[PDB]
Amino acid sequence: KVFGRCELAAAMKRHGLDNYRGYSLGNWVCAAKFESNFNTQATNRNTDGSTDYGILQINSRWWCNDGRTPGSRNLCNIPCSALLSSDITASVNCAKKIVSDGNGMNAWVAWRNRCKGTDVQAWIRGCRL
Ligand SMILES: [Cl-]
Ligand code: NA
Repeated sequence: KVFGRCELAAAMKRHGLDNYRGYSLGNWVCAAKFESNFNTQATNRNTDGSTDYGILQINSRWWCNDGRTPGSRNLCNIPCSALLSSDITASVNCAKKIVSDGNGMNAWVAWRNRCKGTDVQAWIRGCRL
């Protein structure tokens, strides 16, 4: 599913991401925009053989099991395919664990390079939340 900007903002808010670990909603929407272009079905292979999945591009090296990333962890205890669902619940629950991991949202390269320090509130402007 390809979310609309405000549709995703509302879904994320409902799932408790607004201000989760101190990150306002705009940060999460911005991260999703640049990581997957709001597409829940996005996948991208990494050079180490792991693959990023879903709207937040969660990595199989540590957070989910895809059966093809030797010596990887499954810290979120879910098959990576669960992260591609039109229902973002799994992605959000796993993202909460990732952002609590110690490096905050810096875990998302696109957030660090394209959202961090920018006017992230603009990502939720105009939305009825
Ligand atoms: Cl932090
Ligand atoms: Na894994």
